[PDB]
Amino acid sequence: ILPDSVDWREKGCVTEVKYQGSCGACWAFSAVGALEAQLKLKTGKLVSLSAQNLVDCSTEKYGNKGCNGGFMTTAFQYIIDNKGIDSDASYPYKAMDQKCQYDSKYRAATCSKYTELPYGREDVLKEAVANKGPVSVGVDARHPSFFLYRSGVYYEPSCTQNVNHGVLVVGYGDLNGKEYWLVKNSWGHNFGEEGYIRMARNKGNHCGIASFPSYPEI
Ligand SMILES: *C(#N)C1([N]C(=O)[C]([C][Si]([C])([C])[C])[N]C(=O)N2[C][C]O[C][C]2)[C][C]S(=O)(=O)[C][C]1
Repeated sequence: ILPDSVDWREKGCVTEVKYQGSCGACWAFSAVGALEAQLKLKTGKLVSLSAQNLVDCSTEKYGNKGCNGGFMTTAFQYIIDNKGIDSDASYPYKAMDQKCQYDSKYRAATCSKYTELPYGREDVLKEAVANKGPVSVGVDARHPSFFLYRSGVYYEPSCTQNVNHGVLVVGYGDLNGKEYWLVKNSWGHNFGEEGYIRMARNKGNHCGIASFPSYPEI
């Protein structure tokens, strides 16, 4: 039995909304966001993790291209292999590709593994968000409506399952009969509902939100 609605922000596991700027680091922010929640659950401290650390270090060997794109899963594996990721405070985001400057003396979190959910199963995604924590996902944000989104439950007739933008599901619920996923974006606090966007849930894997979900564990 799963709760009808969930919002991890109420549980203190979600940091402030970040602004990626002109650097395509959505994948990095999605990844640190998921781990930030696990760090809170494990240690009791809420700490923004270094997305820059990922942009700069989880590079070619992980199939990532810094400001030109990357994967949340391989980002998680990097943290695992690297035996750590620095805090955002010690390794600030500059919205540009830099030489890897990771240092274990600034480590703020570790990762032991990650789990990729089965393709397109929103019911499995719901279970993971309710019982595990925020889940990193990819969505189709290629449409004008996404950029122009301001409030309510987002539904785009032209959306596809071909995802291109990494975000973080921090909860779910329903708005007057319209079910949705509560999504934390990395386009600053001025985008959508102060950094967040509620996307159609249980509407045939709308915009591929349940296409490639994954979450890390400490
Ligand atoms: C973000 N910001 C952009 N996207 C990505 O990083 C996506 C994330 Si997913 C589809 C959920 C794995 N990844 C890529 O675009 N990759 C291409 C390069 O190799 C790694 C994966 C940044 C790139 S973008 O401007 O094309 C869209 C937004």
